[PDB]
Amino acid sequence: TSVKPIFSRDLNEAKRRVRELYRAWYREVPNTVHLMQLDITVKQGRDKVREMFMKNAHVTDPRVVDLLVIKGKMELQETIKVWKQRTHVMRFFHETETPRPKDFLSKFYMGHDP
Amino acid sequence: LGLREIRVHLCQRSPGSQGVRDFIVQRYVELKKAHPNLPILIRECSEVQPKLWARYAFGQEKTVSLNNLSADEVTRAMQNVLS
Amino acid sequence: KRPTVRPRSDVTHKQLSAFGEYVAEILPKYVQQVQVSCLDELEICIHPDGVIPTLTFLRDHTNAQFKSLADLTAVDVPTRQNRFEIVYNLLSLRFNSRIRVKTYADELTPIDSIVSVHIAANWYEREVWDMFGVFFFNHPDLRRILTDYGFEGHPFRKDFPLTGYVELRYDDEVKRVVAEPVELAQEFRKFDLNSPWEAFPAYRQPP
Amino acid sequence: GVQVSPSGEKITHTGQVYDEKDYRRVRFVDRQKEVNENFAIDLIAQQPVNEVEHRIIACDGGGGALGHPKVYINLDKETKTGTCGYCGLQFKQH
Amino acid sequence: QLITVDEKLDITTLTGVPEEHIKTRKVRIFVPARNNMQSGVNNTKKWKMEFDTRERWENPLMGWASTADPLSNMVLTFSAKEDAIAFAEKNGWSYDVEEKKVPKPKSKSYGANFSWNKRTRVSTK
Amino acid sequence: ILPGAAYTEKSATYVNTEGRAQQTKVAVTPPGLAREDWKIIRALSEIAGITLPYDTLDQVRNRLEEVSPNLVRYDDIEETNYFQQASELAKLVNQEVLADPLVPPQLTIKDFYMTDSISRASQTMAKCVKAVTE
Amino acid sequence: LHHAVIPHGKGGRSSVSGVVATVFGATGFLGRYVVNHLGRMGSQVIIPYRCDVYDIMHLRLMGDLGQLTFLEWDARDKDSIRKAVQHSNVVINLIGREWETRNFDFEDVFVNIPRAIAQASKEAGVERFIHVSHLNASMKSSSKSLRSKAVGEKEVRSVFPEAIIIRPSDIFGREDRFLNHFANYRWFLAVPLVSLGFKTVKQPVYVADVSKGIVNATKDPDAVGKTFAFTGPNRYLLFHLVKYIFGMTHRTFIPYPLPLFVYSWIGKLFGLSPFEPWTTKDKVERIHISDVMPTDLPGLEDLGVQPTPLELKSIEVLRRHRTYRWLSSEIEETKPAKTVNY
Ligand SMILES: NC(=O)C1=CN([C@@H]2O[C@H](COP(=O)(O)OP(=O)(O)OC[C@H]3O[C@@H](n4cnc5c(N)ncnc54)[C@H](OP(=O)(O)O)[C@@H]3O)[C@@H](O)[C@H]2O)C=CC1
Ligand SMILES: [Zn+2]
Repeated sequence: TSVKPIFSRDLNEAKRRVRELYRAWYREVPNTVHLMQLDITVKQGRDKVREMFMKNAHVTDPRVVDLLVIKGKMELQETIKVWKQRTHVMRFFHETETPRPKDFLSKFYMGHDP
Repeated sequence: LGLREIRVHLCQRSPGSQGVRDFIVQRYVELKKAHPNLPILIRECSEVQPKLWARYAFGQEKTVSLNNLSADEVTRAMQNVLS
Repeated sequence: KRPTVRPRSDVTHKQLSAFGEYVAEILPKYVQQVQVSCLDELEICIHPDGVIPTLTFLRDHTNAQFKSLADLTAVDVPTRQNRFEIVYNLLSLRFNSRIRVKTYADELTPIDSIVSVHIAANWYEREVWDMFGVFFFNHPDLRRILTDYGFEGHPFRKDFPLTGYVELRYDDEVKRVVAEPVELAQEFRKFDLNSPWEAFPAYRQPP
Repeated sequence: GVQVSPSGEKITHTGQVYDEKDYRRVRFVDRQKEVNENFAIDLIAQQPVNEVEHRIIACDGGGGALGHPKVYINLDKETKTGTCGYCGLQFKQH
Repeated sequence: QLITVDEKLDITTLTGVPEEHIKTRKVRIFVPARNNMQSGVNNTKKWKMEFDTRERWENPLMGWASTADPLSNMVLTFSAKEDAIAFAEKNGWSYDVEEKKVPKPKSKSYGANFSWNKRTRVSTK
Repeated sequence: ILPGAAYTEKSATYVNTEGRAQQTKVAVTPPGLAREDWKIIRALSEIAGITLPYDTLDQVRNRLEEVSPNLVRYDDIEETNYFQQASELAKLVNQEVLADPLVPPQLTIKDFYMTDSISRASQTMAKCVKAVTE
Repeated sequence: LHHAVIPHGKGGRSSVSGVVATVFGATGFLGRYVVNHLGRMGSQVIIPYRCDVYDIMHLRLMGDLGQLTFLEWDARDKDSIRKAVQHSNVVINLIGREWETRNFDFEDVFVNIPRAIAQASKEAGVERFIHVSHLNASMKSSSKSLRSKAVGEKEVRSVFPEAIIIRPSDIFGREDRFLNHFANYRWFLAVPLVSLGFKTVKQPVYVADVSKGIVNATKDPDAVGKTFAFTGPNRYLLFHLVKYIFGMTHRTFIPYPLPLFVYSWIGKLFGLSPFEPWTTKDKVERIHISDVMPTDLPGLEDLGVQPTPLELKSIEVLRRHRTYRWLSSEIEETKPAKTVNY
């Protein structure tokens, strides 16, 4: 309560920015896959864009959302230009890490993790 | 199906626990004599809503919320669990 | 006499102390807790909303020609609710004096930029953001300057582990440099070196 | 003073050797496990026990600044012989 | 202007810590115990904040102790318990607090060592 | 044999004589394939159809809350009462104390140093027994 | 169970998995990926090698400090095998060449050596021994390579019972000899095929799926006397498979009929080269052998690996065969091949 705003009067207004940033990515996946020779197809590239958004769909603070949008635009600027190469873009897909299990019994078999 | 052990929670000084604490000093002595092999695992905490947890044959726990129930009102509440 | 203890030129303590008060009553709306240290260096604490008026004043005013921005650092202090204490070191080249200006911030309380006043801030101004996550208003470019293009983090925050959360290695399965969670071969050995005795009684904090 | 373990591997002065069934022995295949053959337990014992006149005798490495910090031993014990803590030298009286 | 926000402050997504270290991790807020070998009390007075210890194993090559987590070495100091709690909740870690254990003032009198009829009489000096 | 973890290797709640629940905290991960004591019973359940409810440790503390609230209260002591009722039920039985002198097992210091699996396995404690008797 | 072998860590580098392994084909094409998946986790891979120390250089990655140990050996010379399979727990034998050399026949690379590795491992006291054959390793076959592997598969098992016989289909990958072969037919104006490629069915499998299968074969408590067949999905028709290779590699496609008797003799000519021949009489027959169905064997799904379709991971290898004006094209513009259950 009683916290100054940052580019957001209320959550709904900040949701428009997120929807503006999503339209910037969806229009951009088909240009990165070609401009830098990625091994993915555009259909599955847009899926990862959507996935990276549902990762942060539970937030409700207007200030936090604006900072998330600000970072996303920076993440988009480094991709609109080829500042970040194939090594960085393919880092989101996690094509090497072993899928960490969820079942307690599988966790119990390997490691001391909770 | 068949009751295996009861356990009761209550506070020391909380007014809500009144009736559970008045219950023990009158009716606890009689009951344990009536059911020698039925552990009534009464436990006394600091701040907690009084409860009457009951344990049955297989994995099964039925509980009540006997908060602000008079001393006699607890007598019927637990007598229900026995029968 | 005392070859070990530093010579103390007390003249420059009076001059700074007079100027700190002069700045205090010529800009009351923002100035908080001006102070002068043993080492004769002035220190002015400013409400974050007054960064532009204070920095613009201390540059243009005839009696305070602080035109050179030495640096724009940031100290993380998790103890205080407003963690990030942005620091501005300034230099005069006219009166041959250095003045520090301090404001507080927070991971959700950005601060107005200064590139309008001091263009030197521009790169320093991102360095704070890249290292501390202190968003700055009205900056032109405002992107990461130091960290990799894919750090989802802010390294200099005290809550960031020293080794980091990710390591880079080369993989033939994918024929490119990949990122995996860090598994150090020898864990960093944190040395508990603090002595249990009051080294400095002049800074005692009663309970 | 190096002794070979039953698996043929060489035991170091710290007493270590890898068991016959340990997989970590692979690193020595086609190479060698270097061990220092000048042990420290044996060499220090071969020195003679010095005899002095006082009941308290100093010990340093010998060169002064090139030795070890200046320490003082007590030689009242007769059943045992006083030992310098830094270097393993020994002292007696009489 | 100002905004109304009743939701608890929550910045877990901004710091960018992996999810594997947000839910599972446990934080301990405590005042470190005085090293009983020494009789100084300066190590105390500052609330600390460690993290739950994790697996450490001998490296197969040298016997060094190797780890798979980055948070183990991190300790943060706070002036008061309340400030530490805000940091823990603010970053989403689970926390448990151990209350301060300050020694109880004791009545030491040199004269009790030499008492005519009490049992405090010290048999030596 | 299902290897567990020692008291220095797992977060566990021990209640002492006063009734004051206290919490161990992990210092070293258990050696080899050993796992936490409560994890084995949870895993052993899942192989069968018993499927114990709680998954991680924090849920087990919730279970301890239901069984006995005092256990989860760390470094807090409950002002127990109602000793009158226990005494009244005690007097009812008609057993007679045996006419044989009662002697504690620990009469001499040599019996102190070996009283548990941990102490028995240690070689320092075995040195003390050798020194005391000799 | 020595305390060192016990697994440790969250899985990755600088970890321990107790998979001390001797891979006898690390320098090759499949061996590169097997070592990677062993070294990506915590495994001390012993890599016997006879090549130059330069050709094994690329393998000094994909493994933490001292998780690799390189030893020299000669297949003819005994007592260099035992020196390498002594302390290992699992021995992975990937030895195999697709042509005869002056010193080594197919008998001496698919039958003799696996026997020497197998006999030297059973006496040494290893727990597992993973062997690789071909899916079309029937005794009643036409290729000289496939028939020899049939005998080696039986001879390996007789000396070393409870072996794991892996039977991959034609493996495709970055530095492979399947997609990099057909794509290289452009240097001749057309792509010769037998019966235009009809009546022949291929079931290619990705290397990483194969290497994941091999790596999980040294963990799963079962699969200690079983025989697998890593085939992968989408049994294409050779005409449709090669037509698709040129679909990704935007070059051309001019198939024409060619009898197998002429197309073998021409292949036999390329086998005379002292260097690695481009084609050989034995490689002609392998490319033109229908792949049996996987019905009567466990396969990948029964082991914990998801087969990866060719369409997904074909552009990674066929990009280098494109030319400018077609290097930036994507997977969308290829009209993928048609599967056939024939
Ligand atoms: N399409 C495929 O790739 C198929 C592969 N397989 C099996 O996969 C395994 C390897 O496949 P791939 O790696 O692609 O074939 P490679 O020829 O690429 O692997 C060759 C490996 O075997 C070693 N090798 C070959 N001959 C000898 C020899 N006479 N003495 C010692 N070492 C030798 C090579 O060592 P150097 O590097 O010194 O030659 C190299 O390490 C083989 O067993 C093969 O049968 C199964 C079905 C099909
Ligand atoms: Zn000495």
